[PDB]
Amino acid sequence: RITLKESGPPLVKPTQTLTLTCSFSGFSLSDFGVGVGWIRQPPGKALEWLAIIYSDDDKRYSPSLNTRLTITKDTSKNQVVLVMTRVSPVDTATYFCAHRRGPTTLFGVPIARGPVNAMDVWGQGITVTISSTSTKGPSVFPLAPSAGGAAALGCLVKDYFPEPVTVSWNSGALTSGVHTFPAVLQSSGLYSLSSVVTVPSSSLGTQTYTCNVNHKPSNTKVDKRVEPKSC
Amino acid sequence: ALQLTQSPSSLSASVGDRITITCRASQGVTSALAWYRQKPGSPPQLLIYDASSLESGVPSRFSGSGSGTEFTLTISTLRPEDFATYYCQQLHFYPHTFGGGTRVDVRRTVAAPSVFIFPPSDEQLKSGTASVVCLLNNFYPREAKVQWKVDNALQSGNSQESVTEQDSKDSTYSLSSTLTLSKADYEKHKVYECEVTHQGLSSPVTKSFNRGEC
Amino acid sequence: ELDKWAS
Repeated sequence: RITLKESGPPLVKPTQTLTLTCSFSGFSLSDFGVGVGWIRQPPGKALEWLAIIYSDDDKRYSPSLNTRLTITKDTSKNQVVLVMTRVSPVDTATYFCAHRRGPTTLFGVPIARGPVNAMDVWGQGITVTISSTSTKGPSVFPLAPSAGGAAALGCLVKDYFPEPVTVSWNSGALTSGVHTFPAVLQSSGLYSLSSVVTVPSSSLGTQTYTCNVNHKPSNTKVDKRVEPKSC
Repeated sequence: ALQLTQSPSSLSASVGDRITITCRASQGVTSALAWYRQKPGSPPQLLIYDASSLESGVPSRFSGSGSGTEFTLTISTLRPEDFATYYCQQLHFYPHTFGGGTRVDVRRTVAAPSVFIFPPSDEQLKSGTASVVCLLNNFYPREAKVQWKVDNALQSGNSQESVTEQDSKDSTYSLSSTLTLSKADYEKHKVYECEVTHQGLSSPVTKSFNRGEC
Repeated sequence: ELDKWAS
């Protein structure tokens, strides 16, 4: 069975150097034609090919990141390392390493190259965030609503770092109609997310709404009762 | 570099259906093409290699065909775990480029989004920043466009948005968009509008409010 | 350029 696992810094600051390591088992980088490549995936985006190295030490890099990348292998320790210099916020993504089969051989003679046309086994991937930001708790602001139609209200969890932050409503007693959106990494290097809940509208007078926010990394816990407005 | 274009970019389906995804290359890549399925939160998984070879362990439901500049991945009888994103990859030329991907989600009837706009709180304004949020709740399909307008001026570069994963029960999506301005600039305008365009809307719907107007 | 195993 072949397995690979990426390791490295979950957080790195702009201009710094990022060193990622791929540790694998089940094959050797001394096996004929075998390769180990690196592919990244920014949040919500498509896969992007970065580089590949083979057992014979042949190496190839993405022409777009060529000057910032170096790939090397340590045959004895079953590892491949990718060094990316001068990182910037756009390099935030999940980095995967993957195995590439070499040509099939028969009594040592290559008889089929079809198997090399794919990356057949992938690591779980390692998420790397590039930001200069220091640990910072969120500022929580209300999202004030408005029988007939449905009413919406919520909380804005702004400017915190790093991920994650937990949000529930009414100590977890309110779940239906709730929508906690994935956070967005602001150009400032800080995260911000919204959590909302929709209701019939009548309950706006019977039921009270409070969003419970918890950012463990900064030891910040906040409960904010959100009511319509106008007193 | 070599360009790989997948089509459609998004596809709605139901369990048991047969679907086909296409990948076209800008230059011939012979048979050096692979297809992967990526479930949410997981790494890509090899389905087909060398354009049509079925990877060991992969269910017979998947099959690939084509060569040169035209390739297709077909799933006969879609299964629940097949609701994911699929990518094609070209390995004939360096760099070994990937397609933009095709998202396959659960099909349901078209549902226009309920739109709400939230002005910044006085609390936030005290810190010197103003965040205006727009919510598009429970809609389908996933594609929707949000345009912010301030005193009729189209906004660009000062907003960010997030979309929830398809709801397990609703099969709908929700989207949140935040327009961020300094207190100063915010206090310098009056009408803040969130214009929404969606297939479920006969015409664009616009939600707005006048700052300070109490 | 062409892949390692092309041609």
